Amino acid sequence: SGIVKMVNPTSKVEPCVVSVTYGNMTLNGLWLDDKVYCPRHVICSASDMTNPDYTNLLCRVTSSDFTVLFDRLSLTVMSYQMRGCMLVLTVTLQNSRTPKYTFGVVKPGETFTVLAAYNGKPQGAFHVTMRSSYTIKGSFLCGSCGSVGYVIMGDCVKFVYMHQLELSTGCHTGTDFNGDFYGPYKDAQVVQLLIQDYIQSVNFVAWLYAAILNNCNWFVQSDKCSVEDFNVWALSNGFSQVKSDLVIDALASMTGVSLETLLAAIKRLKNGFQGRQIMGSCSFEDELTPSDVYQQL
Amino acid sequence: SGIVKMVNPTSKVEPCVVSVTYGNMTLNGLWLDDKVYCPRHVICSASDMTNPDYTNLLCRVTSSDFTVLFDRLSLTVMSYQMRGCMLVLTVTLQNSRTPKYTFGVVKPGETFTVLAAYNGKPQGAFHVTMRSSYTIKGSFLCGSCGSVGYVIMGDCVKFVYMHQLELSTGCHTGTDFNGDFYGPYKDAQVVQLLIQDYIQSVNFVAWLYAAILNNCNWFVQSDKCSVEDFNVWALSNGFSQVKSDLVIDALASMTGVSLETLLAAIKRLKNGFQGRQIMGSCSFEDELTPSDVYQQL
Ligand SMILES: *C(=N)[C@H]1CN(c2ccc(C(F)(F)F)nc2)C(=O)N1c1cncc2ccccc12
Ligand SMILES: *C(=N)[C@H]1CN(c2ccc(C(F)(F)F)nc2)C(=O)N1c1cncc2ccccc12
Repeated sequence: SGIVKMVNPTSKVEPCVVSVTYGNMTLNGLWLDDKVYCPRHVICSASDMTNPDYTNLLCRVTSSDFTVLFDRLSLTVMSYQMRGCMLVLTVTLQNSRTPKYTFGVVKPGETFTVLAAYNGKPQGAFHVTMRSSYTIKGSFLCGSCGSVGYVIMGDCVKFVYMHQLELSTGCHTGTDFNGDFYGPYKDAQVVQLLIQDYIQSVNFVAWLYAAILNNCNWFVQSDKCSVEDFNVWALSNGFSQVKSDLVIDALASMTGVSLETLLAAIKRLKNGFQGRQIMGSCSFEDELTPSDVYQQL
Repeated sequence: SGIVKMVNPTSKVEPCVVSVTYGNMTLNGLWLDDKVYCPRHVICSASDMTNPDYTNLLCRVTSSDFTVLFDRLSLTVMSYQMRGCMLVLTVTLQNSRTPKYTFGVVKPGETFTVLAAYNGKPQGAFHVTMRSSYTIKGSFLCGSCGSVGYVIMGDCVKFVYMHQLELSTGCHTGTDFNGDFYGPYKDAQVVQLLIQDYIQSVNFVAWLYAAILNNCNWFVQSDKCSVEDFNVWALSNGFSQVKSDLVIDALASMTGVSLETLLAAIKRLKNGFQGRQIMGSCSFEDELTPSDVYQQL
């Protein structure tokens, strides 16, 4: 028993972290097969930052200007391409330790592991949840750009995130491996306000199902609220729309508690917990998906 | 900016996880050099559990009864010894991937990474804080015993924990690598109540220092409380004793805020936050050490 925010082990991703250097700027990259992915803002001088013309910048750049470094092993660039807001660098050496990988995209509420790295050296890992603001609440410093976010599907690493920007204090965003930014965010030094965020409803239902299986069920009552009626209320109460997951149905069977019983509980809890905790908390814990709690039950 | 509970990367510890099997019971072990460490309760039958006589049990056990399995590679036992509540099994094969390791012990408030494993296969990792109850709030299921907790010191893995028991819902404990249990806990199927826990004061001071550097300082006032006077108050208010750390002094210089200013704030916050959050929370966040927050600043 017990519920925590868990990360995937990091041994499949650690051998792919490289250092990428251009002029007086060093950030991180991902070395997969004969290619190195990294944020394109590595070619930005502190003068060309407010509205950078990346096509003009890539004219005065050659493969030789790029210094890719796996640990202390120098890698040689053959060519480079701009795929959205991401640079793809073809190297001469194949990454022998390339895992079985796929390039995916997370939706709000979904979770992944970030392998934080500085100077191509992994420092540690942390669990994040993509918010409805298309940002993550991470912990990143000066040289953290290019750190990747991933999810292990069986024996496959689904790479879903590349660290690019800090929009505000503790508010982070980046691109998918197609070079596309999550949300409307851009790689420019301008004021970037956040997209509207909500409490991730199905993730809070997951916390309640896990609480029931962790000997905590005070919130379960006679009351019942249909998915359709809860969705109408959620629009004006800071909650996201609920879509019944296959894992939600599995959790409902294990507890004998219908999803509709839990949606009614959420509405009551909106006006207060009244000093009662649910697994050590009086908050809307919405950072774990139904399948994140299922794996711990 | 941003503060999260981070784990150490897991690539140095993953190659040491083995499966340990005795009869109809399978748990996890740590394979370091030519030795395999695992909980001694692997030799307990469901009849001899309330008050097990382990010396009597080890008479009817031979090296051949032990089945150590790294992935699908079978390891052969030469001999076995009981070191406290831990079994040490000498194998014929050296672990070629043994990291630079040391055996240590955590004190309450200190943090480490747990690499959760089932059947000798690592499932994931999570950050824990040793509580004053000499337990951790982990997430473990049926076959999780033998999962290790560790801390990376430079290039060295300090192994500090071996999962042994679930005392209560979401309340976990185990031994150090000398086979000694944290707290007064025993490996017997009896009711085991928890040692008194407290709010880890220096860890909450660490959260406040990090909050100041994360543009949140509403709690800083004119008020000042000495270490000595705060320690007297803490005795009857659920807070642990404060010892000024070298990292606390470093954090005090970076902010210009003395430790004594923060101890006074803690006393005011004891009677309420009044709807004001400190980095998204209205609780005594005491799970990160001063040096855990220092690494993220
Ligand atoms: C990542 N290493 C740095 C650099 N960076 C950045 C963003 C935008 C631009 C440009 F040119 F406008 F497109 N250039 C550089 C950025 O935001 N960084 C970053 C990322 N995460 C966290 C932090 C914390 C502190 C300072 C910089 C951070
Ligand atoms: C760990 N794999 C299991 C087994 N276990 C256990 C504790 C004590 C004893 C004995 F004989 F009294 F000494 N035998 C077996 C135990 O507590 N386990 C455990 C550990 N963590 C979590 C869980 C969750 C569910 C069930 C068992 C758990």
